[PDB]
Order: sequence, then structure tokens, then C-alpha cells
Amino acid sequence: EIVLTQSPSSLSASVGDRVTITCQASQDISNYLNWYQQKPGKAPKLLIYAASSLESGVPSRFSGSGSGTDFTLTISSQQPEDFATYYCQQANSFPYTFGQGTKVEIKRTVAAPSVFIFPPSDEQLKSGTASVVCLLNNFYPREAKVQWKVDNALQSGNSQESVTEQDSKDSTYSLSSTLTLSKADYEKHKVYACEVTHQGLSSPVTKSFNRGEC
Amino acid sequence: EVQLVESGGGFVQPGGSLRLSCAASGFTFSNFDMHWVRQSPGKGLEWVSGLDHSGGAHYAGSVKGRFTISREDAKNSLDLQMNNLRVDDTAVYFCVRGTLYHYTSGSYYSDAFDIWGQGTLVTVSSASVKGPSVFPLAPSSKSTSGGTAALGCLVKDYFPEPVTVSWNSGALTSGVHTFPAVLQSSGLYSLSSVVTVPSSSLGTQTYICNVNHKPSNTKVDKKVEPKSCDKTHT
Amino acid sequence: RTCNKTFSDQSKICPPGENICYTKTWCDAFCSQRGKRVELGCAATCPKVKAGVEIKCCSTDNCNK
Ligand SMILES: [Zn+2]
Ligand SMILES: [Zn+2]
Ligand SMILES: [Zn+2]
Ligand SMILES: [Zn+2]
Ligand SMILES: [Zn+2]
Ligand SMILES: [Zn+2]
Ligand SMILES: [Zn+2]
Ligand SMILES: [Zn+2]
Ligand SMILES: [Zn+2]
Repeated sequence: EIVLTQSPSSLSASVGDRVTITCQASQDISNYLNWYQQKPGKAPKLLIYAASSLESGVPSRFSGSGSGTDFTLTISSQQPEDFATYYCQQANSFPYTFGQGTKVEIKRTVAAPSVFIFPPSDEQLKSGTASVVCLLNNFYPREAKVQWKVDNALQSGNSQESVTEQDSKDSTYSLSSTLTLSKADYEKHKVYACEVTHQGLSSPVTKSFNRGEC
Repeated sequence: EVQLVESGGGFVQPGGSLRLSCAASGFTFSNFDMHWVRQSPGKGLEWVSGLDHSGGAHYAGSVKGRFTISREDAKNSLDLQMNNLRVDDTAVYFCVRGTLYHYTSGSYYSDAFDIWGQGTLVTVSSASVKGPSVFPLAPSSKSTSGGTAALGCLVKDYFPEPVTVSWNSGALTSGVHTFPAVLQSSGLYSLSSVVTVPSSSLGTQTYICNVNHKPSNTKVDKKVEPKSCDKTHT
Repeated sequence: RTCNKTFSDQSKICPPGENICYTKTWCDAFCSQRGKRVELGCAATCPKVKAGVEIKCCSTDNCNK
């Protein structure tokens, strides 16, 4: 099938910035390429058809170019209402395919997260499961590496993380990560730690606790 | 006014069937190519199926032989019959009108998707309704302190979405972060809500998270009390 | 109040708050393959064209040709 690859997957812009998003098609699609805007909780809206033709009602600061495999969406002056996900889509041949989406987020200065860890509650242990939670508070940009260490050993396949949307007051993110073990597994180990790597920290910050001391 | 309004959304066991419908209004339905596009939570858009004004049916490879698209021109309706449903078919499904553009050379169909309905959610899960267990994320001995203390509620093992969380009956809003739920391998959801507060208030100020599982009979006021670690290993 | 539409099949009935019918002609990015795009309908006032768009407005029932 025809694969569309957008670049970048996320980009930071200020109000007033000129924004460019690329769409690369795995084979020639002539000019049968469309651009959609999508805001959270809402349906996509058509911006551009035929690679450069604006839909009715779309403001002129949106422009499109390209043909064959190489395409570009331009927002010549980023407005507050333009912070959104953009998708390209080919209408050349079945099955119709979409690029993976480009999230346009608000640019601001680097802000290192505050890092907090929470041992499991005695309540939860009674039920046979243990959840350790790591919270990263009010950081920019979104890229943070959160690594669980049990007894100084890297964990994989037993944790999940969730990120807030960009904060309305300071345009930062916060992240919550959960390490989940059976009660029997939790009781085997002594030290639980959350290691956070971020462009705002001069080196990785670790928060840790001893099961048995809490 | 041009309207596509989806109906037939809901929950279905894996291997099960579910028929979606779209009521179109404010255009000559029978003249238009119609399409279904879906979006998995946190992921992007995927074309599922199309039915041309002239009756030709088009399916994405992932859905061919499982999904059936049809139209009733008289009733201005588009239907999608989904079968042998799998967990990975869980998505918001949008009814979509393929463009119909007019030139000196004639009519052209489905160059783009100009009209989207607001979409209906289909959840394919072997889970049935379960209220959350709410555990405190207790503030501690600098383990959750910086000069500011973080505390929170872990809302664990519920189905289906959603839950809402407030703090101190909505009196506490400043510093609150309620995270998107994660779907665990068990097929049950978990989320966390946290707030940063002055660490000096931890003795004295009451902090209660109000957890409402709209889809079950469950609401949970959990009082979050400070817990100590000894740290005499330092 | 009623206007001719792009397609002979759709309702001539104008949305409430219009008595301007229009004929809009322009080259979209398919102009070299398909010719000019053509659109007939109703507008609150004679719509603000962009560069290259031929436009003709009138104000009687089904006058837009
Ligand atoms: Zn070519
Ligand atoms: Zn915060
Ligand atoms: Zn035990
Ligand atoms: Zn161990
Ligand atoms: Zn203890
Ligand atoms: Zn066809
Ligand atoms: Zn039906
Ligand atoms: Zn310790
Ligand atoms: Zn001790």
C-alpha cells in the first residue's frame, strides 16, 4: 500500500512563526494529496485538496505544495487556534492512507521536571498487586526518559506512562508512570527507584525508596 | 445544514458483530461517495471503507471480509456491519462524505473527505463494567517533597471509561494534574490524579480526591494522609 | 431566497438570511486536467473572491446562471 511519512511528528512554534510540515509518499501520487486539521475531542477538518488548493472558509495563511512523492504544508503565521494535529492523506489509489500526524505545540524555554515517587498503599497490597508511581511535574520539552529500577535493575514490560496536554498557564507537560508488580514479586526486592533523563537536568535525577522502611 | 450523525456505537465482545449507521442531511445523499474513517485512542486516522455513488465497495486490507458497507439512498443512511471484531478495532468511527467537485469537464468523486460526522466510539473488550479501586499516593519524607509536596489518587482496574476527579469537592484546582487513563494488559483502565501543595500543610490540611465512575454506581471520596519512610539506611 | 445549485438534484432553497445567488468559476490545482471548477449557490452577500476567481452575483429567485 502507499505509505505517507510526515516530518516532524511534533514541532514547537511560537505565535507568529512560519511552520512547515513535510509529507513523503512511498510512490508517485501526482497531486492527489490532502491536508486535515484535528483538535482534541473534535473531528478532522479539510484544509487543502489537490496538494495546493484551499478548501472554502480556510484562512490564506494555510498553503500547500508538491507532487509525486514530496509535499509540504505551510502555516505562514502560526495563530493561537492553529495549535493542532495535521494529517496528509493520498486519494491516488485504494486503500486511501493517512500520514501518522504532526502535533504543533507551543514553544517556550526549557523547564526541568520536579520528580516525586509514591510507594504502594498497604490497601493495594491486600489485593495482591503493587503499583509504584513516578510523577514528573511541569517540564519542557515533552521528551523525558523515565526508567524503573528494582534492586538497581532496569525494568521493561511492567510499566505504563501518560502525559498531560500542554498546560494552559505555563505551556509545560507533566508525566505519570506506573510500575505494576504482583504483591509476591514486590516483597522479593528491597529498592525501588525512578530515574529521569531530561534536557533541563544537568544529570539524571533518581528518586528511590526501601520497601520495609515505608 | 449538512449533517452526518453516527449511531450504533457501544461495547462488543471480541469475535462479536456491531452495525453502525449514519443519518445524512442537507445534501443529495444518493449522488455522493460515502466513507468510514476510524481513529484508535491517542493514534491517527485510518480509512476503513468506501461505497461509491455507483455502488462499488472498497475495504482496507485489515477489514476486508469482516466489514460490510451499505447505503439506503431513500433513508439517507450509510451502514457499516463489523464482524469478527478484535481489540485493535476499538476506535472512534467517523462517517465521512467523499467530495463531489464540478468542472467544465464534469463531476469528480472522493478527491478528499469534506464533511466528517463527530464520530461514535466502538470498544471491543471482553471486560464488563467494574468500578475503580482508589489508592492514595500519600505525600512523604521528601520522597514526594521538594519544598512543594505532591500527593494524589491512583484510580486502578475500572471499565469502561471515563472517570472524573476533583479535589476537596472542587475547592482545590490550582496545581491539579489528572492524567489520561492507560489500558492495562488485563483490559482494565488505570489513571492517576495528583496535586502539588505547600509541604507545610501536610500535618493539618485535609486532601480528598472525588473519583466518579460515571458508567457504574461508584463514587469514591479518598482522604490522602501523609505516610512516613524511615530512611535510616539513608 | 431560492438559487440554482452546482447540481440540478439539490434543493434551490437558500439558507435563512440570503437573497444573493452566485456563479463562481476558478482554476483549482486540477485545472490542466479537468478545466475550471464551477460552483452555484447562495451567499449572505456577494462573496469576497481571491485572485483569479471569476464571480457573478444576482438577487432574484434562481437568477444565478
Ligand atoms: Zn507523476
Ligand atoms: Zn504541576
Ligand atoms: Zn507475601
Ligand atoms: Zn531483587
Ligand atoms: Zn510500612
Ligand atoms: Zn469504486
Ligand atoms: Zn440500515
Ligand atoms: Zn531509603
Ligand atoms: Zn529504618
